[PDB]
Amino acid sequence: AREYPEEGEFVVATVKRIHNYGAFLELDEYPGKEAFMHISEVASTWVRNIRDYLKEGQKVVAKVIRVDPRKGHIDLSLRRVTQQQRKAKLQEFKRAQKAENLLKLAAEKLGKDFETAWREVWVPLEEEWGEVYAAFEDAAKDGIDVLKGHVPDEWLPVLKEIIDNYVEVPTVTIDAEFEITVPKPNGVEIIKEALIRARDRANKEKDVEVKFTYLGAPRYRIDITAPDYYKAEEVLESIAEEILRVIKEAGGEATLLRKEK
Repeated sequence: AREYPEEGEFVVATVKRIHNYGAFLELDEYPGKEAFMHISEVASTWVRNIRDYLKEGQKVVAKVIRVDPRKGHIDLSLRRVTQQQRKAKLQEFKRAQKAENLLKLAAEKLGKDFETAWREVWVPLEEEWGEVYAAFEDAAKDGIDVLKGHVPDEWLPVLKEIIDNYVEVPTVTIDAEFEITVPKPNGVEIIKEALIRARDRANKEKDVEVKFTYLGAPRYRIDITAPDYYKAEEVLESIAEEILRVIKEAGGEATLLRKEK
């Protein structure tokens, strides 16, 4: 967005130069702008050798204690940064970090310039959404189309490709419950056996997951998790017969619940 960090941001910076009184670091997320960190901010106790903390090229997440744009001076802090504070950022960095390697990986297949892209997407996105990666992610879930109109039509095709390959495959899920009853001194025994048989059986078709949660005789609810409703609805009907049949053979009556005709 604007040129310099915000009063208070937790930022990431490479240890450019360091000496007696402090360290000059370059903000890895603000092309070129360089900031300063006093020695009185390296630790919560006066330091003996700043060396024991900083080292040339070292990356770090600090807190913009005070800043003046008109001059280009950015004063940084290491003290005020609790473990949470830190990883909180180290995260979003690592995050947008990938969101980058993906956009860059987009200029290579679309055969364009880094800047001539980073200005037509990385910006439209990190503006419409708040985060590029998230947009890429949500594109991977809800479908590439979530980007149409928002970025050039000539992009999408390459993106879908990239996204799908490096990002991850989102999945659907559905609940359903049965009324399974088996009159016999070991009905449970089989019921369980029954579901467990059926379960482990379906669970094998990688990209599927079935889970039987008991919830009070004679109900048991199944939680199918395929990669898309098509699948899911079909995996339930599979576990339909599978159950009904098997408990019937053992003299029971298992039924699903949804018919309503």
